[PDB]
Amino acid sequence: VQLVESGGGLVQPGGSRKLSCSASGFAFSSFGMHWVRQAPEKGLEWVAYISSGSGTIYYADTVKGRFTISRDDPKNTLFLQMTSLRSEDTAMYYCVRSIYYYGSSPFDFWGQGTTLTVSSSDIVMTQATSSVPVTPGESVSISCRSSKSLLHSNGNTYLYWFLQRPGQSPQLLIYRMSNLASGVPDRFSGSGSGTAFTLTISRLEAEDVGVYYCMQHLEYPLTFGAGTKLEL
Amino acid sequence: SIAQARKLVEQLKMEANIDRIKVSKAAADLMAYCEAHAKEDPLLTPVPASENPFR
Amino acid sequence: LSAEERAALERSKAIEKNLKEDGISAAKDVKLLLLGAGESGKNTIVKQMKTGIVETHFTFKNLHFRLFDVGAQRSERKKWIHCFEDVTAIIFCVALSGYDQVLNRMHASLKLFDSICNNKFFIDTSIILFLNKKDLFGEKIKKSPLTICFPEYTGPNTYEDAAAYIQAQFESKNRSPNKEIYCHMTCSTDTNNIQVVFDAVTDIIIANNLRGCGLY
Amino acid sequence: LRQEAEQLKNQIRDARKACADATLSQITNNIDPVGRIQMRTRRTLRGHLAKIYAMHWGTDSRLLVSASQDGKLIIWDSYTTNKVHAIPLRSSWVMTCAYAPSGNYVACGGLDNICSIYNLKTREGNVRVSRELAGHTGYLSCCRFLDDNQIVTSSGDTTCALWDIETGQQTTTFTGHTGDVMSLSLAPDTRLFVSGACDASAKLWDVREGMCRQTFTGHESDINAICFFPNGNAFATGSDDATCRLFDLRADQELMTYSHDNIICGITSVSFSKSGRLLLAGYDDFNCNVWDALKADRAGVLAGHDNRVSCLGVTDDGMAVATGSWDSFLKIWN
Amino acid sequence: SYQVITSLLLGTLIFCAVLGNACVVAAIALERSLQNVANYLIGSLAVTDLMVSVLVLPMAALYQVLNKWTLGQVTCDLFIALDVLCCTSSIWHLCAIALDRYWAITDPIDYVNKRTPRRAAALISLTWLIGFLISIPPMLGWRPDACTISKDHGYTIYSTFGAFYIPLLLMLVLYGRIFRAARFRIRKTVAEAKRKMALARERKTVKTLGIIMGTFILCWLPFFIVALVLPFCESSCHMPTLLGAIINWLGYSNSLLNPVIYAYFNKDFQNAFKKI
Ligand SMILES: CC(C)CCC[C@@H](C)[C@H]1CC[C@H]2[C@@H]3CC=C4C[C@@H](O)CC[C@]4(C)[C@H]3CC[C@]12C
Ligand SMILES: CC(C)CCC[C@@H](C)[C@H]1CC[C@H]2[C@@H]3CC=C4C[C@@H](O)CC[C@]4(C)[C@H]3CC[C@]12C
Ligand SMILES: CC1(C)CC(=O)N(CCCCN2CCN(c3ncccn3)CC2)C(=O)C1
Repeated sequence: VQLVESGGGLVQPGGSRKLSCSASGFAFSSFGMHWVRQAPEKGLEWVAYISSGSGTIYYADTVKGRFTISRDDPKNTLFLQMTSLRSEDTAMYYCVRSIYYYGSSPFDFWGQGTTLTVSSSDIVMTQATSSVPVTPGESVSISCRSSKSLLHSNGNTYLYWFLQRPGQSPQLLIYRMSNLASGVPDRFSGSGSGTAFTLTISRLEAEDVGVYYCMQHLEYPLTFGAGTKLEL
Repeated sequence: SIAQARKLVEQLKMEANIDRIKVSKAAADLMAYCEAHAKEDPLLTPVPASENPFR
Repeated sequence: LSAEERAALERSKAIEKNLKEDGISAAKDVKLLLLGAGESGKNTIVKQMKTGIVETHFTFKNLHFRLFDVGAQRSERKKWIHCFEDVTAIIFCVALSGYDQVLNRMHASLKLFDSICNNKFFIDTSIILFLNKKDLFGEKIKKSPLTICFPEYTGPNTYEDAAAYIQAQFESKNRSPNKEIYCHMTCSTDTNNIQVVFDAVTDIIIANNLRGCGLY
Repeated sequence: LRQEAEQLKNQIRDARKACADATLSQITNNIDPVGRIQMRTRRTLRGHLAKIYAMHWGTDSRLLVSASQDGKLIIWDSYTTNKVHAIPLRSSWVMTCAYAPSGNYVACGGLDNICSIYNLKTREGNVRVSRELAGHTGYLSCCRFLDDNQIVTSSGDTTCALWDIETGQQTTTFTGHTGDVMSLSLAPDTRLFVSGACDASAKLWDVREGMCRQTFTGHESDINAICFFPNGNAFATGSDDATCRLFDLRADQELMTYSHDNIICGITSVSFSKSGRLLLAGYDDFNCNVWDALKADRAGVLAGHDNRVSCLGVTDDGMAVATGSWDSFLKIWN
Repeated sequence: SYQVITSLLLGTLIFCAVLGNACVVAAIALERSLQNVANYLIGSLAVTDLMVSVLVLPMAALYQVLNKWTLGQVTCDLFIALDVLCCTSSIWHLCAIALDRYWAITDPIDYVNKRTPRRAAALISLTWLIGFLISIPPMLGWRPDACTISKDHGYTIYSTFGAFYIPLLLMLVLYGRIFRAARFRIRKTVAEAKRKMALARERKTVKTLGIIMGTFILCWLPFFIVALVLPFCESSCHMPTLLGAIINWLGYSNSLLNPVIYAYFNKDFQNAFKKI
């Protein structure tokens, strides 16, 4: 499974640019696809979502109108048409796989991203701790709090955990709170309830060093908690 | 067919070497399992509409 | 509904859309059950039209046919004969040169034909009967009389009359007004059986539509 | 050796008659009967455009797979009636479907004589054919996963088979039926399975040993359905002779007969409740009849299908019964 | 008593029409085996006749019992519009059913590959559009104690030809072609038992087409004969009240007889009513 974003580079403020992500090695047409950006030193921020078959499209309120997400299913390409590129549109843009059926694992695969540089009622997810220093072999718990209860009346709590490793794309660890992702070693655990959540690593390695992000998927303006960077 | 006949005879011999408990004991075991799990039987004892995921 | 529930419902709706499209494209297929007894000319007419079930797809004059060769199912038909309850026609193959052979081949063919005509799942299913190997039957009928198979024939010994008597014996198994047997005599070499199947299927559809209107 | 075989059968049936100390009908006279099961269709699963021949419940008691002759294998979110997957089969002539106890695989097969394993959870988002189990020379009438790597399949070649899914090989062949084998039921411990066939007999098979432990012969017609009691010490069959029979593995005898005078059509599917006191049999008269398994009394009738009820299943949590049928509709009852 | 006996007779007519048409619509809605393109047209005819029986026949029956239009004049215009619309739609539903049967009998390839419920909806929409095209001119531009359709001349040809004579011609032509095709099929199937069954099927074709076209004609042809002649007989043609009432109510009784012909005679409908 591959997702190769293309585009980026310097763009004058107020200009326009098209971001393309060439999907490869998976049934791209059956996946809802996202754009998630991350400013050169800030956390993750979901940009737009086009569902499978282009049926349903959402945008962040900071890009809505200026941005248009589209997908080319026969060519397996996901597009982001950017207009009036403000200085705050300077971020690495990750295209994200996402598939939604009962028990699916949304946000499981992320692309490698493209650096776009612009020349000179939302649920508030607040993982308040940051820059946590840890040692290999130790057990660390990463906290997360939500402005609204992520638990739904169906029993599902829509909290996601991601691992921004240094120089690497985010990787899903826990998709729906307490649900371990595939390929993630079962030392990570998902816990918490209601509005407060914790991600526990039973015995952290040097592989686990990185920035850990919350994400809510209850109401669609998906929001992240500023990453709790784990450092050796 | 000698082979089929001897296979049938051996299979029936294996059938014979079965320790058959009494059918009264078998029915007692079945009734005991039914009664010990009757509470854990949503179809036999319908759950309230709150506990029913199909409502 | 949650956002993920909304997207799951949307995926389900797309799945139903695809199922509807596929069922629409599938309801336009004429489903034919190719049925017969072994050495009968099933393979010959399949080769003309062109595991456990062999399915032959051929389009003839804007009409799509799904021919289901189930001859590899040497099991009880009644345990899967209901899977073909909704076929337009049963294509039944008979070797005309099977009255003088034993495995009686032709008596087995009559028994199979009767059990298929009077099958409950095929009460209103018409049959495209193929009397195959008519050249071999003609060769064998001037030497072998139609008395090895039928003792109560009491008729002539010519090719035409003997074959007509065989076809009559097969057609006598119908015992129903709502189905027809479209007997055709094939010589394993004429390139016409596709047209015969098409004509019989056309007639079946027309008669069914007439029946729906009270005109049949 | 025919005389020896007949003598062995006679002495085995004499041993069975020796154990007939008290019929199950007698013991449960002095126990309260279930009053009247009145279940109601909660969900109706629409989307199959042809005859539904098999359904299987997931072990999570929410997902169920269904098989129909339209060539589509549909996985249902029975809580929301959502369609999780629609699997297009290479051969539309499916007669059976199984859902893996893990939930990662579904199997199906039929007149193609192949058990096709489908990987539901692939790195790509599609459900693709994981394995095609060839080696049966008749149609597959049932299949049940032992686990992700082992599946037992019954066939119309009169033989059941145990398969290594990874190697696609018949680990074991279960020969001994003389007619088409129509159904399988794994014991809850999966160390042994029963199989009812068209010789009107149900044989108890040891999965590991690969040999028929016991043969049960009470039915008069072809056995279309079989299901273990929840404790694994008994099973119930369903045949074309419009009767269900409860056979005990340890007693090696038929304990109860579930037949009513007005019922003349065959039985397509049987299943038990979680406690096992209810035997839910699907009949050709278009409805499922619920039987008090300890008293052989029709607790209720699941009318609601407009064609032959071909398949039915009970969830592992026992909350719901889903009945498939030839009318192309799946109904969840509760 | 003349009020009472007429009221009971017309009320039983309306009640039977409502019951029959509603039962046909319910049979198609409930029974999923009765949801066919042909069955869609039959049930749309039932819906049209139900609209006739619930909108026109109560007001028409009051206008018959009281012998005068006691309601308003805007209500008179509404009555005429609904009457012409719904009766034209019923007649053209007969034509749509005939056309569907003709296509099913003479075009099996179209029946298998091209015939979809979209065509049933197109036919139903066409019948309702023709009903509107016949009933609207009186409201737009071709127009006491009596509520009568526009007794114009141009509109008389327009409303009798566009609603019955073109439908009658089309149904005659289509069912004549259908009769030719049915006879050809029966002769194709044409030892004595086979020919006896062929004669029986020909008798069935004759009797079925007789029921269809004879009921259509007996119900509506008197009405459109009177409706084409009287707007041209200034004084040479006087209509007796009893006779003209019988003609009008024969036309209305067509909506009672349509479910019988097309549904209550259909074997599938009978089986579905049994299932209900
Ligand atoms: C108000 C009522 C009388 C109008 C209905 C007219 C009906 C009942 C009358 C008028 C024309 C008649 C049909 C005329 C022609 C035939 C063909 C004949 O081979 C069988 C009888 C049959 C089918 C008649 C049946 C009854 C019939 C259809
Ligand atoms: C079974 C059906 C089709 C038979 C035909 C019904 C129609 C044609 C018959 C039955 C009852 C009849 C009505 C009985 C009463 C009267 C009142 C009289 O002052 C004018 C005629 C009128 C209004 C008749 C018109 C025709 C009528 C409605
Ligand atoms: C008889 C009365 C005592 C009671 C009564 O009901 N009426 C009205 C009859 C109307 C009958 N419509 C007239 C308009 N139609 C029509 N359809 C198609 C094309 C043109 N025209 C349908 C039939 C009377 O006149 C007096």
